[PDB]
Amino acid sequence: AYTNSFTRGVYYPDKVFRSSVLHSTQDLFLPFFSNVTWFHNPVLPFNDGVYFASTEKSNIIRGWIFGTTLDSKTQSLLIVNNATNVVIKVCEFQFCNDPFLGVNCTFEYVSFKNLREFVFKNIDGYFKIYSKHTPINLVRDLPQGFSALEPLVDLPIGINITRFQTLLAAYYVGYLQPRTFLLKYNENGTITDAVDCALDPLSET
Amino acid sequence: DSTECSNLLLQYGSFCTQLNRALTGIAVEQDKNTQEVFAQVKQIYKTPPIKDFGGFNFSQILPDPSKSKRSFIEDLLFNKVTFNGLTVLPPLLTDEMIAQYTSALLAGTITSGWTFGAGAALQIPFAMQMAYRFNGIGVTQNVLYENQKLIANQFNSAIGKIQDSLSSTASALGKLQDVVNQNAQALNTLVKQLSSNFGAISSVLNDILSRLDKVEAEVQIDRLITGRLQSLQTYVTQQLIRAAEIRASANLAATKMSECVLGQSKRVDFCGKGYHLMSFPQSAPHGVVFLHVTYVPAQEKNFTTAPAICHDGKAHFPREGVFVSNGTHWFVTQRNFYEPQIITTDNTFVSGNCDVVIGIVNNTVYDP
Amino acid sequence: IDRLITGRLQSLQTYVTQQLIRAAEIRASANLAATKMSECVLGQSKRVDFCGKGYHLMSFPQSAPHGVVFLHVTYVPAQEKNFTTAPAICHDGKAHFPR
Amino acid sequence: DSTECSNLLLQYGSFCTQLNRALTGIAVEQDKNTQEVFAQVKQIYKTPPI
Amino acid sequence: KCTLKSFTVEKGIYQTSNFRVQPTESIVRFPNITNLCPFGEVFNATRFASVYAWNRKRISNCVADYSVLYNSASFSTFKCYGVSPTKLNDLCFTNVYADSFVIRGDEVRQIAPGQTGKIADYNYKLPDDFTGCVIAWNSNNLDSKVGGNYNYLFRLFRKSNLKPFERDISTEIYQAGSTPCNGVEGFNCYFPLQSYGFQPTNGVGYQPYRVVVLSFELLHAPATVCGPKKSTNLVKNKCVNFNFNGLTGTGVLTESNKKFLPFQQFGRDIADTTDAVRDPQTLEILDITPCSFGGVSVITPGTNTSNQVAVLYQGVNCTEVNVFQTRAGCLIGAEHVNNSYECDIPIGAGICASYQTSQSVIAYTMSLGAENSVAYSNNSIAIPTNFTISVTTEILPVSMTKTSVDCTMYICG
Ligand SMILES: *[C@@H]1O[C@H](CO)[C@@H](O[C@@H]2O[C@H](CO)[C@@H](O)[C@H](O)[C@H]2NC(C)=O)[C@H](O)[C@H]1NC(C)=O
Ligand SMILES: *[C@@H]1O[C@H](CO)[C@@H](O)[C@H](O)[C@H]1NC(C)=O
Ligand SMILES: *[C@@H]1O[C@H](CO)[C@@H](O)[C@H](O)[C@H]1NC(C)=O
Ligand SMILES: *[C@@H]1O[C@H](CO)[C@@H](O)[C@H](O)[C@H]1NC(C)=O
Ligand SMILES: *[C@@H]1O[C@H](CO)[C@@H](O)[C@H](O)[C@H]1NC(C)=O
Ligand SMILES: *[C@@H]1O[C@H](CO)[C@@H](O)[C@H](O)[C@H]1NC(C)=O
Ligand SMILES: *[C@@H]1O[C@H](CO)[C@@H](O)[C@H](O)[C@H]1NC(C)=O
Ligand SMILES: *[C@@H]1O[C@H](CO)[C@@H](O)[C@H](O)[C@H]1NC(C)=O
Ligand SMILES: *[C@@H]1O[C@H](CO)[C@@H](O)[C@H](O)[C@H]1NC(C)=O
Ligand SMILES: *[C@@H]1O[C@H](CO)[C@@H](O)[C@H](O)[C@H]1NC(C)=O
Ligand SMILES: *[C@@H]1O[C@H](CO)[C@@H](O)[C@H](O)[C@H]1NC(C)=O
Ligand SMILES: *[C@@H]1O[C@H](CO)[C@@H](O)[C@H](O)[C@H]1NC(C)=O
Repeated sequence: AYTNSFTRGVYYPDKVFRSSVLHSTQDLFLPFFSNVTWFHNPVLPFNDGVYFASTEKSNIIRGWIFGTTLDSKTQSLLIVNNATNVVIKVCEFQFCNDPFLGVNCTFEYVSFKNLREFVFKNIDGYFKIYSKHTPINLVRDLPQGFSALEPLVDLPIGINITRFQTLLAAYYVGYLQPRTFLLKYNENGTITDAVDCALDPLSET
Repeated sequence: DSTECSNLLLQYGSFCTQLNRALTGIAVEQDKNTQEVFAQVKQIYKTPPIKDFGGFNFSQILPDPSKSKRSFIEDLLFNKVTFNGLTVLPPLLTDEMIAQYTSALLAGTITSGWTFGAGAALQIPFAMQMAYRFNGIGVTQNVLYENQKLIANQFNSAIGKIQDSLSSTASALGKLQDVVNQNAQALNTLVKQLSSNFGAISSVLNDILSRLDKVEAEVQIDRLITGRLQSLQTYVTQQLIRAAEIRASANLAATKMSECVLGQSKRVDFCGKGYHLMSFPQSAPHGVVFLHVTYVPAQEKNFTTAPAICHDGKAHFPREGVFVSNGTHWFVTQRNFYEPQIITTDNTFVSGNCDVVIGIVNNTVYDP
Repeated sequence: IDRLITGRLQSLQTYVTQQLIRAAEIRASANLAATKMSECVLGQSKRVDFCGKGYHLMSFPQSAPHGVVFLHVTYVPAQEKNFTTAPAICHDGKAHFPR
Repeated sequence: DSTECSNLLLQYGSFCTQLNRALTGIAVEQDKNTQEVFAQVKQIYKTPPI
Repeated sequence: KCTLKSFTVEKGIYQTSNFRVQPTESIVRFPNITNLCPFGEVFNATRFASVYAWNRKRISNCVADYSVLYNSASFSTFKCYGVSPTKLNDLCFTNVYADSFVIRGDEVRQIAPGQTGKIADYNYKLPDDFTGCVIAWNSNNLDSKVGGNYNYLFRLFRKSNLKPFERDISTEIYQAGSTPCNGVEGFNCYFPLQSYGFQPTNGVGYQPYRVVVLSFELLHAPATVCGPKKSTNLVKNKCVNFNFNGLTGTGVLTESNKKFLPFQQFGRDIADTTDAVRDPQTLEILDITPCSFGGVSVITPGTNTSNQVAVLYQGVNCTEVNVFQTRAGCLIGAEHVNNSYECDIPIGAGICASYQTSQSVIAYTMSLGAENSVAYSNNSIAIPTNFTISVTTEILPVSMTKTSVDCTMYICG
């Protein structure tokens, strides 16, 4: 199944305040009006990076797994919401072939009503995470509008990632691509709008 | 202010001295460009305490003493046009000094006509100055005095339309705004070029000096020096080319000051369209505005015409004006305004007989 | 040697670029001087302040090194007096204007 | 149209864009120069048949 | 004179230099010193390993204050190899390792690059290129006992020698003859481990020592162990050199009304220039302003007249540098005169200067000309009763000097 992304999946590209200005930047972004794969839990490619989102009121989705094998032979990232707190580890996990939560390790870290959105990318040995949360007018499809995902964590892992999978009900997956975006920063220094410069000839203009 | 970079820049010799000399020539020329437009008045002339100008109302182009001491239109003009080693230098004449010059040029023009440009300002009544400007376009001066209220109302109305335009739109001021925009884009480009690598390991000069040891850092810094020196040579060359265009524009404005404001030009289209009467200078940000007043002919009629007329075998030609007929009678009129007069021996001159002229017509010439 | 070639070629390109910009200013000045020769020496100009200050009578060219000098001869009015004035005068119930 | 060269040329920053902007200003001026000479007449006047 | 390359100077204003306010001091700021590496549980703990079975600690994701080791008098020997110990407070590494054991005071000499003998051969081997540190202390007070301590062992016998860091902990019988071992000693068959049997009476080479060996690596994966960041106090309203989080610069730091979002650390201008920062210790937003700079111009009458000059610090306030403030800059050595004249030497913003009377450079607001109320009325005319013939001079440039260059003789020759 497939759905439209609209203008979703923009995130703050750097740790820099800018105010009442239009800033042009090239990065891995989810292209505007691209389609996204829709699910109601296969192993998936990671490509250059992933946009992930879900509509939620119930804590069905708990975490993610990232690596090349995602299984035993080599180290893989694991991210889990341990109810009260987030837990992150990078062990060579000998865990299940079809993992879920029922109704050595070179690093470790500890931290429907809504749409909850996330972006994952793994540039030059750092695993980046960005996120945002909002109320919604529609349960079954991505909400038309604009808000930018803010960085959560920036982890010095150095692991090769080529695949991922989700740990568990609607969720969406889109792939980032190297794109130039023009980002509109307001007086509070928030990104409030964007142009995808390769969408159409007016956007190039 | 990296001392390691500064000692490598010594190897390039005169280049930074001759870039500063080139920009200093541009800066000194901007004061000269301004002085040649506005400082064309020998004395700061001022207008009398009462405005007895024959019904012409200059209050919106004259200074407002309640305010800088700019006119009402000069305030509309001033509202509608809008440190990496970089500096901006102040102009020699302040905006208040430029407004005293336009005030003196305007006051000299209104109180003395074309005379303050030739020598001492000689006073003349404003309707009598306008009558001489009607003779200057080839209209007889009784056409002014017989229409003086109409001419004054048409002027006062046409000045009101300038206020309405400059209050509601900036479309014509794009010439002055483009000069502000081009210099701002050129400086933003020069500063943005400090973010570039030019092939170096980093665009940041302290960063190079931390990542590499002395001899390897020196090779990477020379790429930043090479690219930044080229980046600045590109800016200074473009400012030299752009200043040559602004000097051509300032020489034109200085010639319009002399020929349109200090005089009455015969030159077609030099002081606006129609026959030039007079014009008024108003100051603007980085520029001048001329309000050109012209006579435009408005309501033509067809007439039959002839080059000459026959009387007692003599061919008569008009001394000034042209022969016309209303279909039955023949008259002489001035060329630029229909005012018909009876053809007489003192409206005309004789030359030879009736045989030579192609299209001559027979008539009485009255002898007073 | 390629460092000397690069710097000396940039040094010479900078000189030729500034001589091209400077020659355009001298051409504008020579076009102005050629116009003053026609209009101020070969004629009598009615253009205000084109041939010096005051009303132009005539002007004379003198040569100078790399230039020209114009000696502009003008009429300047000198000793004004105040008078009462009128635009027209009445006679036999009719208005007369100065011819 | 070498990509290997094009990605090195990006390291020189604004130079390429400001060369295109300069030549575009030349080109727009040539049409202006032509309007200022020829487009002075308000109406397309015609001579009579005789 | 040196700016113009001349012993004679004509009247004018000449830029001779640039003024630039120098930094008064250097600031360094980094986040509060935290997540120190766990070395107290390596060095200061109660238990310690036998040399045949050394405990290895892996050190990662932390700040390593090596000065707590190298400045401490707590050690009988401290050494580092390939790297100076004082430089380990600056260096950062992908991983670090600490290997720990109890050893007799003589066999401590076998804890070195590429060594040989029973410890290097059969217990703990370091490679010939070992880059790292070794820290050793006598432990006769802890690790010796009356009648001999049985807690501490070494391997005497093995089939072959150890490779670098080969952590073999086996008790297998070494055999060198035809009689089978079957898991016990016999003819040419030997149990591999022996006790040191440490006693407090022993001579120094037979006393126990505790030892830790430190190894470092920097790889393609980012440095997880790093040098502890020092920091200064924070200085406002003065020109300083600065470093926040490794963003270095020079400027004046001031309190600001900017509203950074919680993740944002720096603020940027329209043209990429950094114009604000967050202090990483106490999260204020500081506006960064350049230290004051501008041209220095020397205002001179010609040297034919006098040697006096005035100096203009262009766009500078006199607080940063007779002394007089103008909108053109701070003006020094010119007398301010408040009776106006035609502009002699132009300074800017309506100000000019001249050399005048007891004689000095003077500075004044320029005069545009004399005032004149023209005697206008709707009734009066002025008519000239006489004339003057005037002769006026105009000078115009017509040509340059014609120049040619042989570019091959200029460049090469
Ligand atoms: C041409 O102009 C003359 C006036 O100069 C007109 O002649 C007068 O016409 C009125 C009646 O309309 C008579 O009362 C006058 O006595 C006429 N004056 C003279 C001098 O004859 C004439 O009508 C005009 N012709 C046309 C075709 O309009
Ligand atoms: C979504 O995109 C894929 C790949 O371009 C395409 O195969 C698929 O048909 C698209 N689906 C929709 C509904 O646009
Ligand atoms: C900016 O921040 C202020 C508080 O600092 C807030 O009142 C305002 O709503 C924000 N947004 C805009 C557009 O000013
Ligand atoms: C002159 O024009 C202004 C603007 O319309 C008006 O306010 C003023 O009353 C006029 N004065 C006279 C004497 O007509
Ligand atoms: C003059 O006469 C011709 C023919 O009647 C006509 O086309 C033209 O419009 C007339 N012009 C005027 C000013 O009446
Ligand atoms: C105008 O042309 C006619 C013939 O159509 C001729 O009779 C007349 O003399 C001409 N007049 C002039 C002024 O040429
Ligand atoms: C003009 O008058 C003369 C003398 O009466 C006559 O010979 C001639 O034919 C007339 N011309 C015209 C055009 O009527
Ligand atoms: C002309 O009249 C005015 C006003 O009375 C007076 O100031 C001036 O001195 C008079 N003389 C001349 C020669 O202008
Ligand atoms: C750093 O330590 C100081 C000690 O006074 C404290 O006030 C401040 O909150 C701490 N900041 C952070 C970011 O931990
Ligand atoms: C110069 O500096 C002082 C102290 O900051 C300030 O009070 C004064 O207004 C400044 N004047 C100018 C012209 O900058
Ligand atoms: C400057 O002006 C003051 C009055 O404001 C006056 O007392 C003083 O003498 C003047 N100084 C000079 C040197 O002109
Ligand atoms: C006119 O001026 C000259 C000096 O320029 C003088 O000698 C002569 O007497 C004056 N004539 C009259 C009538 O004032």
